Amino acid sequence: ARIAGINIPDHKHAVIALTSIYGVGKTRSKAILAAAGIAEDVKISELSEGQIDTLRDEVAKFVVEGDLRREISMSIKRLMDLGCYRGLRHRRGLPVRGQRTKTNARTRKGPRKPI
Amino acid sequence: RIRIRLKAFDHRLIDQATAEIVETAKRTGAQVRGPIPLPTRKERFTVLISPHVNKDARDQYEIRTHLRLVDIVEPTEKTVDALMRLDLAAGVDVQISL
Amino acid sequence: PRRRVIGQRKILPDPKFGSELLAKFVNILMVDGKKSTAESIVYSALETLAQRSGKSELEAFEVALENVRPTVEVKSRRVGGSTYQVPVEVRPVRRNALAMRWIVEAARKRGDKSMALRLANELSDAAENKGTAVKKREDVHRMAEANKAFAHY
Amino acid sequence: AKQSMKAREVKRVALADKYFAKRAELKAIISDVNASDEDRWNAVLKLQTLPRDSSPSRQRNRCRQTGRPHGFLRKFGLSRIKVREAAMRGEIPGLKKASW
Amino acid sequence: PRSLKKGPFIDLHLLKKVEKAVESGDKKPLRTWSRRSTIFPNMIGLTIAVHNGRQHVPVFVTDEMVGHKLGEFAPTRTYRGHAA
Amino acid sequence: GQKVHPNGIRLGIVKPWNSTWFANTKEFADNLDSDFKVRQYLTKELAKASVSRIVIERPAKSIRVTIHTARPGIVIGKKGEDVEKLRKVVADIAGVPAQINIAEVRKPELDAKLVADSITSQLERRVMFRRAMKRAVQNAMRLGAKGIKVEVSGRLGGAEIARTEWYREGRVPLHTLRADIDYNTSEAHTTYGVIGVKVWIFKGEI
Amino acid sequence: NQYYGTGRRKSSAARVFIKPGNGKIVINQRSLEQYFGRETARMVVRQPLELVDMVEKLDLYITVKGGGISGQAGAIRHGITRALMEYDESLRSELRKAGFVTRDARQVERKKVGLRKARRRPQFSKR
RNA sequence: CCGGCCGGGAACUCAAAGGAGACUGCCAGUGAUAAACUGGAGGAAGGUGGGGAUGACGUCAAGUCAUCAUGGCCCUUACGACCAGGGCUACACACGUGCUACAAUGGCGCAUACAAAGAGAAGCGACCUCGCGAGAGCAAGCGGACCUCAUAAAGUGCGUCGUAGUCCGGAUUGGAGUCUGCAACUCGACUCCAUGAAGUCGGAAUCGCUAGUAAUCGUGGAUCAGAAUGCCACGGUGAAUAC
RNA sequence: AAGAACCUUACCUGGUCUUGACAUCCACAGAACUUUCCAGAGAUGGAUUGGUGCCUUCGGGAACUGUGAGACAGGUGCUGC
Ligand SMILES: [Mg+2]
Ligand SMILES: [Mg+2]
Ligand SMILES: [Mg+2]
Ligand SMILES: [Mg+2]
Ligand SMILES: [Mg+2]
Ligand SMILES: [Mg+2]
Ligand SMILES: [Mg+2]
Ligand SMILES: [Mg+2]
Ligand SMILES: [Mg+2]
Ligand SMILES: [Mg+2]
Ligand SMILES: [Mg+2]
Ligand SMILES: [Mg+2]
Repeated sequence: ARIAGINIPDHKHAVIALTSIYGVGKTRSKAILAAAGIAEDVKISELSEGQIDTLRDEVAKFVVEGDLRREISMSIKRLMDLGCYRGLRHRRGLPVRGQRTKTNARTRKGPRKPI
Repeated sequence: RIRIRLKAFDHRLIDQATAEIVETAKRTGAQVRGPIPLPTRKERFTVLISPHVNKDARDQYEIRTHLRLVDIVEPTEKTVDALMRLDLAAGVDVQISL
Repeated sequence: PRRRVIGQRKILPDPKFGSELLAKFVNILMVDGKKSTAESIVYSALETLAQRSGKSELEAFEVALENVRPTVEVKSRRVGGSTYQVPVEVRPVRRNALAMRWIVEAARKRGDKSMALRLANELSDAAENKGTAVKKREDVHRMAEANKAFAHY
Repeated sequence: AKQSMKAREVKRVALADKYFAKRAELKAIISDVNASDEDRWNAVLKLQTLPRDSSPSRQRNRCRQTGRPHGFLRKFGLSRIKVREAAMRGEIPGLKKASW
Repeated sequence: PRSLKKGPFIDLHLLKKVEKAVESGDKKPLRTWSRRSTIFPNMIGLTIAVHNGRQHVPVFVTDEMVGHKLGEFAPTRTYRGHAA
Repeated sequence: GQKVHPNGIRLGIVKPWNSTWFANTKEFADNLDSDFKVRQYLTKELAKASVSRIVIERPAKSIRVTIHTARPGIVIGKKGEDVEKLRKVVADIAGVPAQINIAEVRKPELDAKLVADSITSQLERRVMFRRAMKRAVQNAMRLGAKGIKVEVSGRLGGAEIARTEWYREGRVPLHTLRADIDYNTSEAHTTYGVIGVKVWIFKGEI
Repeated sequence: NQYYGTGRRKSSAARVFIKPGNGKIVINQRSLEQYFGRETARMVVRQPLELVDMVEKLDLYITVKGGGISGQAGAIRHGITRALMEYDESLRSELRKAGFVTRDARQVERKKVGLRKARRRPQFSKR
């Protein structure tokens, strides 16, 4: 119930639980379970410690949690200090993939700031 | 077998055409299977009518391609030349096939 | 409308029981034109309530409806400054429609799980005058009683 | 539209027809997958050197009676306004007002 | 982005300028308009004035811009903020 | 309000098409452009001859042009020297062999196009528009049209506020589709701007 | 001998052949139970037979095309109705009083210009 | 070789032509013995059956000189023309019109049924092989009731989730990629992996709709090299209400 | 607006052209056409391999190109009062 250094829920099925690892979604969770030979509908608190060890080994293959976080952070910071268009967009906290900013863009710009 | 594809923009005119097709193919001696009506292609177009704005003001035009099929099983030697010399009225496209 | 409606639309009685009353109930419960889902939910609720009580599905449904059906409602009339909440007696078709609608509103607003469970529980409560539907009927009758002075109209 | 605009379109059509074959060849090298890297690179460069107006995507359909770039209808080669006028005057075969 | 089968895209005239400038040493900034061109590995150290609509923004090419369009480092809009 | 074209709304019902050639999506645009060019050239070169109608057919890689005209002698000329040149140029424009056939138009006073052209020519010549309109209506109702409506709109008589005036006699039921409403328009380029003439002529039923 | 009828509903066309037999109903080479998932559809198919009380003494061979489940069910119902019409004319009054002879002439109304659907106008605002 | 597959059949569904039908025709009552109305039979349709096209004289000196034509004025080493880059895609904000949601009438997984209408020749692209997928290779067939687009989805059967900002919800962003196009940075669509936001039904106010309509589910087309949640059509399921 | 990456595009920054990109008409020269090299962001300018014909009053015209003055051409410039 502690894979890649984080607590994962014991009450949920294995596929749903493994998605709690920052870096594993449904697809990677299914791949991990298949490679470790564990049913997709089994609940975490009902796996043998050997099975959890194998799961640890599998999830160790992929970059997750802190390593992934700092990888993403160094990619963003490289964009930043290069100061290309995407670096400038990231600095200003505006949409980065060519969306419209005349309206919407609330996810990047934050909620309404009245004048 | 001889295959005649008649395409026209007017059902009356194409009916005249296919009538005289069968009359010629029967005077020549050969027997005819038809005419067969194949489904009309109703090509529809929608166009704004004002030169400026007014989006809800539209005309809807339609072009009805009527198509008839003529079959000539047992194609007599005179039948073939008669059909190819017949020279249909304008407004009909005739495709001849074997 | 300013003219008059023709006869009401024909309704095919539901297959399991052959009751147009239940057909109307299914239609009222239906959402986004998914009559299959509405009928399955209604049928599950009916069998569940019949099993919990003992009554036949149809008669138990009739009892639940009757405990919710109103008799007089209030409509708005204009004279001036204020409005008249004039109490008018209801015709039976509107009675059944209102009873069904109130039952379905209460069932949807209930906090259970499957809507069949919600509907069975709500109808069971109506079978002894407990649901939000019978509460709404209570409110309608006591409002009409309050406004009874305007009944003469 | 403007006479200059119509002239531009004519020039683009002429260049596309003139240089069509060479563009076809070079794009064949590029999208061929068993062509050497040197071949694909030189083909990219030569396709660059070919004039831009030769690209058939550079063209813009225009109403042949007014040059209007909007509201085109490929079946007739005219914009909506000209199609409407000719159709009502009867200058379009078979076409007539639809109702269904 | 560009399909990998087609490889990278460099405009021929900019490639010529770059190869001649690199083989003949440090020179004047490469005044160029090819914003759509790719920064190749042998681009380092070159100062290139990439057009942006009215100006030729100077860009000192370094290692970490390899594989990026030169037009990305020359912004084409001006913005300082509303009612500052 | 605006009104539907009395020709277009009746094309498939009681009117014919001014073009009855069949072609598919490969040929439709080119044939339409060539028909437009031929009609434009014919009208320009036969402005004097009073060409009432131009029908075009394309039997088989050929173009047949029937020119319903009010002065067939004028459009033909001596023997056929004029129609021969017209046919040559029409064939060159259409890129195919040509065949010009002149059609007699009896009574230019019951044809909407010819009436409109006459009225426009008078307007260019600066005749009073009220007199031109009254003359047109009287001529048609004496030739025996069951009804006629004439409308003239624009800067009439050098006015600076454009107005519309229309005369009418008999019946012109534009709503009935089976009624024979021959309708046509023309423009008159006067020194004070353009003036539009529209003519409806109701000639009968079925 | 086989008695034939044609039913139509929405855009469904159902050829229905009836011949006296053991009460077997075949729809598109498939039994009714596993061809129609809706008990309403099964009721719709069997409605004429049960209302004329001839449910077991006829055999149905039916082929239907076009439409959806309910449209096809109505097409079947119309097909049996007409097949029994041309079987006997004596049950005509009963079937009309029931309301099965009538071909329900209700199609999907065409979409119109300036409306989102048949009648759903775009949302209006004074300003 | 269970596939109309082949021989065949012309019945049937369909395809397209021509006809018939519905007219207040008949009956009853009401009604100024009139128009007509309230019903009833018959009939597929009963009262202008449903829908569409059809927009009267005229009103707003309403809109368009940027489709076009056009009087007058104006520019003409130019206010015309050519070219490459950029912008029309900018964002403290405000409004309109929509899409997806806020979940269990649901989500996900597996199997499976039922459509109409349209398109297509530097075009639609089978089958097969490869790729996890966008797609790639060879490549038939078809200007077509033949071939392709193109397995409809909602629905049904089983399991799962069990009311939680959640297997809801999909924004945003990182990495890796496919296709079109000379070229995808400004500024494309799509795919895989990852991230997983706001949102728990929305104040005053306000909109659409009386039938196969609303609601809901998918499909096609025009424009188009690529680029729809828009627009225009098509079918599937399918109500409540009108005193 | 039935669909702005370049085009569209009418706007902006620069590089350029002015009887002009598109029309007639005047004269002269030259068949056109095709390919190739340089410079320039491209426009555009230098060249030039090949080509040098189609009818013929065989001498010239028909086309297609450049040049040379124009009469003009061009305007998505204003005015929908
Ligand atoms: Mg112009
Ligand atoms: Mg384009
Ligand atoms: Mg709209
Ligand atoms: Mg009328
Ligand atoms: Mg204005
Ligand atoms: Mg815009
Ligand atoms: Mg989800
Ligand atoms: Mg398409
Ligand atoms: Mg497209
Ligand atoms: Mg629909
Ligand atoms: Mg642009
Ligand atoms: Mg006005």
